Amino acid sequence: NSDCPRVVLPEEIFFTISIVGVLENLIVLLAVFKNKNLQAPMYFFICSLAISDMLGSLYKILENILIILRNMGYLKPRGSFETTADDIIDSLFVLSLLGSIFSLSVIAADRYITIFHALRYHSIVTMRRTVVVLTVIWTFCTGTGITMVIFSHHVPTVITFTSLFPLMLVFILCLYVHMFLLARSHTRKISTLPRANMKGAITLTILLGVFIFCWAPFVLHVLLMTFCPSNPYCACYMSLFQVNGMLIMCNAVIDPFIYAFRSPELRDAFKKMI
Amino acid sequence: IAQARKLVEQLKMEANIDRIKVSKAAADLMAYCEAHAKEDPLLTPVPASENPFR
Amino acid sequence: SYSMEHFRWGKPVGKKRR
Amino acid sequence: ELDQLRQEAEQLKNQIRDARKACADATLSQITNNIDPVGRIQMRTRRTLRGHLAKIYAMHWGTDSRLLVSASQDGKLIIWDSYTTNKVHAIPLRSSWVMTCAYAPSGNYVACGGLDNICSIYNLKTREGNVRVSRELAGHTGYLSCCRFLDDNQIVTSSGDTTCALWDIETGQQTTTFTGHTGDVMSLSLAPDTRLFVSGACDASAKLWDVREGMCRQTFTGHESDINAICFFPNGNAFATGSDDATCRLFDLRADQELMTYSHDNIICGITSVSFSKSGRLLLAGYDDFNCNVWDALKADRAGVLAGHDNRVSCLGVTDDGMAVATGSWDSFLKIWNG
Amino acid sequence: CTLSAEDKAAVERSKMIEKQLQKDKQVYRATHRLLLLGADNSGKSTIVKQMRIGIFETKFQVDKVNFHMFDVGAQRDERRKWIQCFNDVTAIIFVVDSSDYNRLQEALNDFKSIWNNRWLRTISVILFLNKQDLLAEKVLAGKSKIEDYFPEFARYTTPEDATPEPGEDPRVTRAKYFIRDEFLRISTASGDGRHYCYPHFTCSVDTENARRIFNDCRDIIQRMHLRQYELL
Amino acid sequence: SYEYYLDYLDLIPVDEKKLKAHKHSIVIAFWVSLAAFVVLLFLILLYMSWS
Ligand SMILES: [Ca+2]
Repeated sequence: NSDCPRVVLPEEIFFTISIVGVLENLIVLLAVFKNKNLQAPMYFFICSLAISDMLGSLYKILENILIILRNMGYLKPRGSFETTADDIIDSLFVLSLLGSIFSLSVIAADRYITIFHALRYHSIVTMRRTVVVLTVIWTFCTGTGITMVIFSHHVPTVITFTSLFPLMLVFILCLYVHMFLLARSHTRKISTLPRANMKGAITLTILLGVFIFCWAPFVLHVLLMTFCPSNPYCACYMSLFQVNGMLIMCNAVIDPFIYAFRSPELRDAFKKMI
Repeated sequence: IAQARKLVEQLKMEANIDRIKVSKAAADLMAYCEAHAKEDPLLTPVPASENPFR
Repeated sequence: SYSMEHFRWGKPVGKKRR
Repeated sequence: ELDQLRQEAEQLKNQIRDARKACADATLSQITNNIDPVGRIQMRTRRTLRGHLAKIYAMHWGTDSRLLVSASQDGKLIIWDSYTTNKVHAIPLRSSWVMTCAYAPSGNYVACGGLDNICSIYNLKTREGNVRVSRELAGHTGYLSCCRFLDDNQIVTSSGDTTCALWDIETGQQTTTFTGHTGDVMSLSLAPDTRLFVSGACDASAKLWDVREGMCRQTFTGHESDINAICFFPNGNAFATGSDDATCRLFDLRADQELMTYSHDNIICGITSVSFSKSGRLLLAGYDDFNCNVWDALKADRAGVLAGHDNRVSCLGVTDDGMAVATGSWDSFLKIWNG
Repeated sequence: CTLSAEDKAAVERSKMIEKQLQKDKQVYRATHRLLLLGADNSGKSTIVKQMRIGIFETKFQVDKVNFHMFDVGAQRDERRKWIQCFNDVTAIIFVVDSSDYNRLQEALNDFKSIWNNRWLRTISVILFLNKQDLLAEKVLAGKSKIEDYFPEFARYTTPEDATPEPGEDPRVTRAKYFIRDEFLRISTASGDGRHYCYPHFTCSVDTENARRIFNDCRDIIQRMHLRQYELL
Repeated sequence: SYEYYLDYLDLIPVDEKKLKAHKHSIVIAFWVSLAAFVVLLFLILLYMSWS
C-alpha cells in the first residue's frame, strides 16, 4: 500500500483507442489504392505511417485479447505458451513504434526535398526509390524490433531505442525549421508588411508537440526504469506507465489528423468513400 | 455586303425545307425505340455469359 | 519475456530469487 | 444596304420560328407519358483502362466494338483492347495537346488533332508494325475540336476557326469547307448514313450539313451557352446536344425543333460529352462534376448515374454493338461500363 | 496462365508498351510545362528566339531541369475552351508589350481574363514586361505621355521598394513600375493565396529570361507545397 | 526453493512521508518542461517569422 499505486487503466480505454486507431488508419489506407490519383510518393510515406499506427493498435488488440485469455485461464499462467507470445506481440509493438518514427522522419525528408529541391523532386523521389526506401526502413524496423524485444532489457538496447527519439526529433526539427525559414523568405516577397505567419508556426508546433507528447513520456519511463528503478520519485513516475502507453498510442489516433487529412485530396477520397 | 448576302441565302435555304409535324417525328422516334426496346444491351442487360466482358 | 505486460519495458529485470 | 438586309434576315427568322411553332403540335413530353420507365438502370465498371499519363480528352470505339482509341494531353494515342485490357499501340504524337481522336470504320487508320491545327492520320496496319503518321492534314486555322472518319479516304474535322472541312486523305486537301458557324465548332457527329453530319459550336447553335452538297441544310438553337458535345440518334432523324450550361437537348432534323430539354435542378455542371445507346432510349451524358448521367432519351428522366471518376469526364464513347459505355476522364483513366 | 501464342504476344506487347509508357512517365513528370501567353505585339517571338539556345513548343533546360514552353499562336482571338486544357501547367508566362502604350489597357484586360479565370485558379503568372529598352526610349522623349492613356500616372510615385537598374534615370523607373503595379493591382486584388504573380522586367536580347523562368518555377512549386503543408 | 530467478521486479513501495520533494516531482517537472518546450518552439518560430 504505497503512496503511488501502479495506476491500472480500464481495458475499455485501451480497446477504444486501439479500435479508433485501426479504423482511422484503415480509412486512410483505403483512400489510397482506391484512388489511383493519390499515388505520389508523399502519400505512400503517409501510408507507411498509417500502417505503423495500424500495427500498433492491432498490437494492443492482440495484447488485450491475450491478457484476458491468460486471465480467465485459457492460457497457462507461464511457459512458452505465454512468454514467446509476449515476445512476438511486443515485437509487433516495438516495430510499430520504430516504423512510426521513421515514417515521420521520411515524411519530413520528402517535404524537405519537395521544397528545397522542387524543380528536381520527381527525379529524386521516384516510385522506385519510394519502394526501396520504404522496404529498407521497414526491414530495419522489423529487424531491430526483433533485436530489441528478444535482447530487450539490456542497457545498450534501452540506450539505442531511447536515442532514436531525440536524434530523429532533432532531424525533424532541422528539416521543418528550415522549411519554415524558407516560408518566411517567401512571405517577405509576397507582401510588404512583416506579417509574421501563424499557420506555419502553429503547424510545426502541432506536429512536434504531437510527436513529443506522444513519445516523451514513454521514453522517460523506459530511461528511469533502466537507470534508476530505486529512487522513490522515479518509482512514482513509473507508476504512471499505462498512462504513458495511452499517450504513445494517441499518436496512432492523432497522426492521421495531422499528416493525412490535412491534404485536401485525401479528404476528397474519404468523402467519396462515404 | 457579301457576308450579308450569304446570310440571306442561307436563311432562305433553311426556310425552304419541308418541315414535318412534331407529333409524327415523336411517333417515329418512339417507334424506333420500341422496335429495339429489348435489343439494346444497356436498356436490358444480357446474361453475364453473353456479355463480351464477363 | 517473463509475463504479459500491456507494453514492453514496463518494469525492470532483477534477481527475484526465493 | 445593311438595313434592308437585316430587315429581311429578321423577317425570315420570324418566318422560321412561326413555322416551327406551327409544327409544334403536342410535345414529346406528353407523348412519352404513355411510355413506361426504364427503372433505375445501372451498370458497373467492367474494365479500367489505365496507362495514360495525363488527362484523357477524346476516345472512339472501332467498329469491332472491341478495340478503342483514346488521346491524352501528353501526346499519347493508346489503342486499347477493351476485352483483355491489352494496349495494342501507343503513338507518340508530335503535338502534346490533343483534343480529339477518331477510329476509321475499317480499323486501318486512327486520326487525331488538337491545339495544333493539323489532323494526323496514323496507319495501324503497315510495314508489319511501327505505326507512323500517314498524312498531316494541315490547312485549318484553329484547334481541331473533333475528327470523324467517313471512309478510309475521307475525314471531316471541326476546328476552333469557325469552320468544318472534308479532307481526302490521299490527295491531302479540303475537298469541301463547311463555313457558316459564328463561333468555335466543338463537336460533330456523322449520321448512320454518312451523307449528313451535325456540328455544334460555341455560337450556341447546332447545324446540319450535307457532306456531298457542301452547305448547311438546317440550324438549331435554344441551348444557352455552348455545345461541348453532339451526337446523332442511331436512326439519323434526331441528334442530342450536350450544352455547356446544365442542359442536354434532343433536336429532330425533319421536324426541326427542340424535341426535349434534359436537365435537372441539382445539376449545375456543363455537359462535356453525349452519346446514345443502341435503340437510343438511353442518352448517356457526361458532366463536369466528375460523373456521367444516364438520361431516358424519351421520358426525359434521369434513369441512372455513373460515378467512378475523380475528375471531369471528357469522352463518352459507346460501342457500336451497344454492349459497353466507355468514359474517359481528366483523371487519366478510361472505364468501360456495362449493365 | 493458359495463353495462346497470339495471346502471349498480345500481353508481351502490352508489357513492352507499358515499359515505354513508364519511360515516358519519368520524362513527363520531371519536365515542367509552361504556357507563353501574350499579345501579338508582346515579343513572344523574341523570347522564344533568345532561348533557342498552330501550337508551338520550345524545349529548354536550365540547370538540368526540363522545360516545355507552348506558344499558342495561330489561334482565334478568344482564348477560352483551349485554356481549359492548360489547367495543369506549372506556370503561365504572360508577355506584354510595355512600350506600346495604347494597347496596354487591352493587355490589362487580357491579364484580368487569365487571372480571374474559372480554370487557371491554381496557376501562377510570370509577367515578362518585355522590351523595356523601347519603353525607356519612348518615355525619355516626349510625344508619348502616360496620362493620355492612364491618367493615374500623374498621382503615382515610385514604390519605395523599387530597385532601379544602374544607368537609368528616375522617370523611366517611374513609368516601368507604374505599369508593373498596374498589372499587380488586378493581380493582388483576388489572389486568394492559391496562385501568385511574379513580375519581371525583361528585354528581347536578355539571356537571363530562362534563368528568371527557372527561379520563378522554383518559387511557384515551393510556395504551392508549403501551402499544402500549411507552413505558409 | 528459487535461486537466481530473473523476473519483472515490482515497483518499490514509495512512501510520500519520507520524500522531501513532492512524490510526483518527475511527472510535474517533465510535463512543465514539455509544455515550455512546445511554447518556446511556437514563440521562437513566431519571432523568426516576425523578424
Ligand atoms: Ca508485453
